[PDB]
Order: sequence, then C-alpha cells, then structure tokens
Amino acid sequence: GTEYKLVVVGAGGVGKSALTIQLIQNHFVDEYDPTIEDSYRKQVVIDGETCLLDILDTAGQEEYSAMRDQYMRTGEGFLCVFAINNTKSFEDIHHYREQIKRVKDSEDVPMVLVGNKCDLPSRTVDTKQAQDLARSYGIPFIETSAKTRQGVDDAFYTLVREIRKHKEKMSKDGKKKKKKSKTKC
Amino acid sequence: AKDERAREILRGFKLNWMNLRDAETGKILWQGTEDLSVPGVEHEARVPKKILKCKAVSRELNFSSTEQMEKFRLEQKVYFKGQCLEEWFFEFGFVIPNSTNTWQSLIEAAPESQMMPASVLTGNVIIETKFFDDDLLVSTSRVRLFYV
Ligand SMILES: Nc1nc2c(ncn2[C@@H]2O[C@H](COP(=O)(O)OP(=O)(O)O)[C@@H](O)[C@H]2O)c(=O)[nH]1
Ligand SMILES: *C/C=C(\C)CC/C=C(\C)CCC=C(C)C
Repeated sequence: GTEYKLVVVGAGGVGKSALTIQLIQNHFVDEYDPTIEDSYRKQVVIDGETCLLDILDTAGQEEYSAMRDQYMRTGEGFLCVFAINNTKSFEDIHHYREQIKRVKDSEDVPMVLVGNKCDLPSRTVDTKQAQDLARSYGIPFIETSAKTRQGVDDAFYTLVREIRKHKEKMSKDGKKKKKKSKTKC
Repeated sequence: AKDERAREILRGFKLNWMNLRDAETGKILWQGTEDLSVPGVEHEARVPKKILKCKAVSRELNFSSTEQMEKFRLEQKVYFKGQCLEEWFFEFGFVIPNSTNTWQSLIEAAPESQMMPASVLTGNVIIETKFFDDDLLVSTSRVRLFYV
C-alpha cells in the first residue's frame, strides 16, 4: 500500500491530459467530461505489487510559480512529454528537466522521456534524436499515442519501476552506512 | 588564489586541546594539549587500552580560527600496519572568524567479534587526518597510536 506521486510535465498541447485520461479511464477523449483535472489516485498492479498512483497532470498548474514548486518538490517521478510533430516541445524538455533537478536539489530524479502523438505521420522529431537525448540523461525513452493507447501503460509503469529502483538503492545505502560507521579505533 | 587561502587558514588555525571520553559514563579517558595537527612531524599518542572496551567514545576537539570557513571538515584514514582499516568523515560546518569552538564527535565501537586487541594494535596504527574547508585542503597530519 505505497503511494507513488507521478507528475506529467511538458509544453502545452503535447497530450499530457490525453495521456493521463487514457491511463486512468482506459479511453481517449470522447464524451464531454466537465471534470477539473488536477490529481487522481488510481490503484494498479505493477510487477505483481499493488500500489496507488497519485497522478498529476500539470497542464493547469505549470503557469503558477508556487504550484510548480510544490509539484516538483512532492513528485517522486516525472513523465517529460513532448509531441513528435512539434520540435519546440522537444526543445522545451531540457528546461523541464533542469527545473525539476534544481527544485529537488538532486541529480538522479526518476524520469521517463515520452514522445507522444506517434500515430501522426508528419513527424518532425526522429526517434533517434529522442533516444539520444534520453541516453544523455540516462533515462528511458518511450513513444506513445494517447489516441490509440500505444505505450501509455508502458510509460507510467516504466516510471514506477524507475522510482522503485531509486527507493531500493536508498534503502541499501542506509543499511551500508549503519554497518560501515563503527570503529575498531 | 586557493593556495593562498589554504595558507591563510592554516596560519590562523590552532588546535587548542583534544580529549576522549567514554560515551556512557562521560569520564575523560585521555587528554592531549599538543597540536597533533601539525603537518611536518609524525605525532605520537598514548591512550589507555580500556578505550577499546567502551561501547562508544566521545571525541572533543577545541580549535581557534582567525579565518572564516564555510564548510570546515575532517577526513581521517586509519592504517593498521600500512593497510587502510577505516575511513571517517566529520563535518563541523560554518566557522565564525576569530572564534574558538568545541567540536564533539561520537564514535561507536564495532561488534566485539571485529574488535582488535590492544596488543595487536599498539604502535601499528597511524591516523592520517586531513582538514578541509569545503574541497580545499588546509593540512595533512599523522599520529601514531599506542595503547598503554
Ligand atoms: N493525434 C493525436 N492527438 C493527440 C494525442 N494526444 C493528445 N492529442 C491531442 O492534442 C491536443 C492537446 O492535448 P492535451 O491532452 O489537451 O495536451 P496538454 O495541453 O499537454 O494537456 C488535443 O487536441 C488532443 O486531442 C495523440 O496521441 N495523438
Ligand atoms: C577510538 C580511537 C580513536 C578515535 C583514536 C584517537 C585518535 C587520535 C588521538 C588522533 C586524532 C587526531 C586528530 C583529531 C587530528
């Protein structure tokens, strides 16, 4: 019963809301949904362990300084989303990564790079360009379409696996300090 | 510039005293007033062998510094017959210019199985201590440890 706070960031119009709705409700934008979108708590099973995902779509909140600070401090893992038909959204990615790193004052924040709208033929960002960026950061890259649901679960589940690796590493370090920090004089 | 600042700090830096107490009872087991921190000459220290039976010891270092330091800290390497037995990192933090400060560190004993007898340790232990201000090396000094 562990809660993972996952925060979806990226430029306006990249599909952050579409991706979140597709994860939560198993369907693409269809019928009218008057729901104010902020955070949502969803129970899922990843690799046989039940957990709660607290998923924040930042589309509304990113414009407000105190809200940005708060979600970057509280978020455990970050989906950094661009659209494969919008080179500007891809160029914006490093700004989001650097902001998150500064706010958390840490160099290994769990993150996954997501190239959304991969159902579209008019691509301006190559898979290889995106892979290279992700390799340079040491993080996974996943191509998604919120429209077809391709890669949506994979994107969020991969991020949870990145958070678990981070948390398992911190618990081994804490044990390793306890053992190392005793003297024979 | 960094070379000049390290020289300035060491010039204004003085180790006034040090002692070791049993952590549980607070009784002073050993006291030194020698500047065991001087870089040039290997220093000797003769500490009572009962120190090895303490569950933990409290070490207090009292020092003065004319120069301000942001992140005053220590690295200690403990060598047994020339082999690195242990490595320790201690941080003091911000040193006020022209201040005199007492720095307390708690050192807990390893399990009884891993403890080494005074008869094996005595004369074979060298403690190399490096004093830093952030990443700037101020001095290196060495003490040869006897258990009597
Ligand atoms: N073709 C296609 N369109 C998408 C996809 N995801 C989102 N969109 C559309 O892109 C627009 C912006 O999506 P939205 O989720 O509002 O983006 P946000 O501003 O990042 O939350 C909307 O018109 C969506 O229908 C996708 O995977 N494929
Ligand atoms: C448990 C045994 C210890 C901590 C050995 C005592 C160490 C010294 C005496 C030398 C310490 C030297 C400096 C603080 C410069």
